Amino acid sequence: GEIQWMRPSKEVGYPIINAPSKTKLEPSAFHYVFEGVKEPAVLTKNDPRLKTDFEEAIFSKYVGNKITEVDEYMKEAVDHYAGQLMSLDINTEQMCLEDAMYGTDGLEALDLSTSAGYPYVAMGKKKRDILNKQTRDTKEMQKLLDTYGINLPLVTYVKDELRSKTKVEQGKSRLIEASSLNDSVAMRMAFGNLYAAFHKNPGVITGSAVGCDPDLFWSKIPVLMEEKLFAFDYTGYDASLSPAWFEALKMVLEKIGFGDRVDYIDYLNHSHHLYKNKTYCVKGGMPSGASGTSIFNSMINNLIIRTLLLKTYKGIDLDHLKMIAYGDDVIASYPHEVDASLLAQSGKDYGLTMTPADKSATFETVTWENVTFLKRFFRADEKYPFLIHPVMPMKEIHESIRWTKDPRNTQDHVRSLCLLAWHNGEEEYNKFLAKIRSVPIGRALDLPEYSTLYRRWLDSFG
RNA sequence: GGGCCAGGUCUCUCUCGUCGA
RNA sequence: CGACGAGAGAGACC
Repeated sequence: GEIQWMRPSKEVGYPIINAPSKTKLEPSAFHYVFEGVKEPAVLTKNDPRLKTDFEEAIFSKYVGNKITEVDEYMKEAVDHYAGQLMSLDINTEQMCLEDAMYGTDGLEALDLSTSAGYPYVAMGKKKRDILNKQTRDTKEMQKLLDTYGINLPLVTYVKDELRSKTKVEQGKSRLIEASSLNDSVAMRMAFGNLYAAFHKNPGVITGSAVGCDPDLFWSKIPVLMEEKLFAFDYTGYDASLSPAWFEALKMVLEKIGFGDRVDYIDYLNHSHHLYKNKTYCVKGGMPSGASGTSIFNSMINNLIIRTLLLKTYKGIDLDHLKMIAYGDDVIASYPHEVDASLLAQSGKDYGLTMTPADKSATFETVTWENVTFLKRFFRADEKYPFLIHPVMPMKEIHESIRWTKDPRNTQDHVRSLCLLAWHNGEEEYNKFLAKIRSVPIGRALDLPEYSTLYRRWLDSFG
């Protein structure tokens, strides 16, 4: 991905966007009870914790493109992957407008608590003003399609989130591209039946995790995996993706029957952006919050691993590759050990910057003891070894609890962390309930015991 | 609430129900 | 006990 040009949105006639200036995150009643080192991400240039120039930093993720042409490995990569997907018999029909707005089986209705994007943002208009779940009226939206059409600009916002010290100082905040209400709808009409099929079939056919519930699914994953595992992290995955990869994705969509819509993918590759007082074009790089970003990032992720294995390990039977991706995250198996250090080198020639898994120092062998997925570990239950605990380390749970976006919700917030935390096992869990209760607000909460959660978990296989 | 923020998945909580044994 | 509808509110993850 590469910024093609930038300039004052007034030079062009685009309005300014009101970006918020201060975080919703504040220290919580538990801020001093636990240990943490994360703070709210930098949101603006004036932020005193900056150790460099903000806009320089936030936009630095676009490293540039590596390749414009789809290689022969990619082409095969495509063929194989499209092959898998064909086995799902995926409905290729356009989705009806009423469903793309208000939802249907396998696809959730649009969120009316979020923005409608450009141009509606600027008129001060809102999603609730065009959609009505009660009537499920489509007539008004249709006119807005007729009016403003599609391929509208993405409105770019800073992600408001807990981030590590250096990343705070270094100003490396994450970005969010706000899809036009018009484009989400066109996308859903074009690909809704695609999205729903993925939502319905998380696993090793789709190669996607979207739609899994880690509490139940963790126990199914080892069963689907081949004998040996490999894995790695990506650097700035989204903003590295070279336009070649989009062309590959388009090929997959033709090959599985979505040939006419492969144009929509073009708007994701060559996008135009509003950001406060500025405006810019980007070539390459998946836009953070466009319709289908989870699905397409996973699909391209499926093509990358197939490609890299080919231009590295000749005579690899991609039929015995078993992977699951959530966007850039991935867990992958094969019958013989494979060398992430080796695939990492290949990746370089594709604009992909691939580091060792679990932020490790040097490349290492992945086992069921040290593999992570969606930030969880795998630990077999001590009494039912075919049941696998998704294990969120306490460390990340400690970080979360030390802040809040509204103390009014302190009970829900903490209750929700227990559901993650108890998989560390009774000892650490009761020590966690102890620390919560070591302050008065702690003791005002209704919290569940290990015995209760362990019971409910065991019962959900049933 | 603190001063106008995307696309999603899963989970939990409150209120109202449809079909269902 | 079993899907799912809407109205809310939140948490984690990508």
